Amino acid sequence: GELAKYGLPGVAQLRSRESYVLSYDPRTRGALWVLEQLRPERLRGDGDRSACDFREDDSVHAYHRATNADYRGSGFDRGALAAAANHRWSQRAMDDTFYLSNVAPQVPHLNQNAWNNLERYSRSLTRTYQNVYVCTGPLFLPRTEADGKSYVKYQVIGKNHVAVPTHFFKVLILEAAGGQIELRSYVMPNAPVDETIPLERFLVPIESIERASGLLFVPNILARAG
Amino acid sequence: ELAKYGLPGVAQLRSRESYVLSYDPRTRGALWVLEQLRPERLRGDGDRSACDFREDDSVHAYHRATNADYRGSGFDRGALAAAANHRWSQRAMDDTFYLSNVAPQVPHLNQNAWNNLERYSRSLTRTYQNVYVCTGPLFLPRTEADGKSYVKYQVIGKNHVAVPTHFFKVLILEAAGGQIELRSYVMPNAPVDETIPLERFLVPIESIERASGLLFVPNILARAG
Ligand SMILES: [Cl-]
Ligand SMILES: [Cl-]
Ligand SMILES: [Cl-]
Ligand SMILES: [Cl-]
Ligand SMILES: [Cl-]
Ligand SMILES: [Cl-]
Ligand SMILES: [Cl-]
Ligand SMILES: [Cl-]
Ligand SMILES: [Cl-]
Ligand SMILES: [Cl-]
Ligand SMILES: [Cl-]
Ligand SMILES: [Mg+2]
Ligand SMILES: [Mg+2]
Repeated sequence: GELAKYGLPGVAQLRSRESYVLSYDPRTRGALWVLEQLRPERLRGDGDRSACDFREDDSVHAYHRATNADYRGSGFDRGALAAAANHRWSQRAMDDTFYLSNVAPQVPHLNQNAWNNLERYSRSLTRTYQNVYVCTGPLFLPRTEADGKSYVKYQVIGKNHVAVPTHFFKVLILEAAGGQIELRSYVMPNAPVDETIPLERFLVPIESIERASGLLFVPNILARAG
Repeated sequence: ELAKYGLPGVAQLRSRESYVLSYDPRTRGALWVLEQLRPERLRGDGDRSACDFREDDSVHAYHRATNADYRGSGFDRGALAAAANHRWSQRAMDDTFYLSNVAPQVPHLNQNAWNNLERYSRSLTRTYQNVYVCTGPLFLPRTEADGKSYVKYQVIGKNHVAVPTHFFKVLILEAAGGQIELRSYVMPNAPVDETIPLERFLVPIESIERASGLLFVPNILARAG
């Protein structure tokens, strides 16, 4: 009827970029998830860019838009979700990974070491799988406190209150030569992670990522396999 | 072929008989619930026992608040679209008892100041042609002794249902001629003193928009044109 006469206050904010598609959460001022399709034939190239040349996303309303000022002085890196080095195959592809809508505040040690390693390993799977789908996003995990109750606590940085994830997830969909598809899901804390711990140790059941993140992967995958 | 395996997280709009809702599976709660109150719809024989809430089976069980999440938590199942807005139809009233329409609410707040705000909003149908009501949770930051800002909120039950720190209610007041007035309230999820006049909880709509991630004024301006 006439219920939506004045519109709806919010709807899904999908963004298609050259290198990824993301879903944006204006409450946290960051993406819910970012989706990439890596493959060996559309991976390497001449693209390059300064490691620090990130840009705020003018397609996001200013009330809900993360800025470089939000990160300045916070002690966090602008941690990209869709990695720049996945997309040197075109300058525009690589540039799009520097929208702040594709980054979250990331402990610098993590960004530089164990997360970097995981991104590098993910890229390397294109040498032995036809396609490597990568879905990357934040987590805000509850913890139990000494009063016996459970709470979600996270920092928010800058005037725009950009949320600092407690953890990050990364889901790989590995398309092997002809048909057979394999699923690998990792979680790391937003913390200095020992770079020598084997990445295997950070695998988790996909369902626990689904539960915590509010997202669903397995049903879409079973649906595609039919 | 980027979407070959679908997208893992898109808007969960739900249309019910009494309201439209947008759902957050992360917090296991609505982002907002939108109603249109009119004087006829207040009246009706609809009734329902005050505690008869049902889990929403249109929500994946991983992300679905249940009655057991609330049991023993010390919080009420605080409805967002109020049952009493919808006595005009038993089905309309029934739909307000889906848990997707509720958030953990301090019992005192649900019973007193929030109830009063709901009764007041209902009463504006006597003097406005339409009363639109958008209700939802807030999770507002706080500044700790280190000068940094954090969001902290409890989660209750096995399904970790988020306990909002505050609630917002936006009224769109539509007169015939002279037209549209906007009025927006915020209350902490706390035992608010019921003698505090409701007007003292008015906040600028921009502050709700900033904190909630939602936009109201752009849509309001577009319809005026
Ligand atoms: Cl910029
Ligand atoms: Cl940085
Ligand atoms: Cl990179
Ligand atoms: Cl604390
Ligand atoms: Cl944090
Ligand atoms: Cl595509
Ligand atoms: Cl039930
Ligand atoms: Cl049951
Ligand atoms: Cl209750
Ligand atoms: Cl009621
Ligand atoms: Cl506020
Ligand atoms: Mg990085
Ligand atoms: Mg109530």
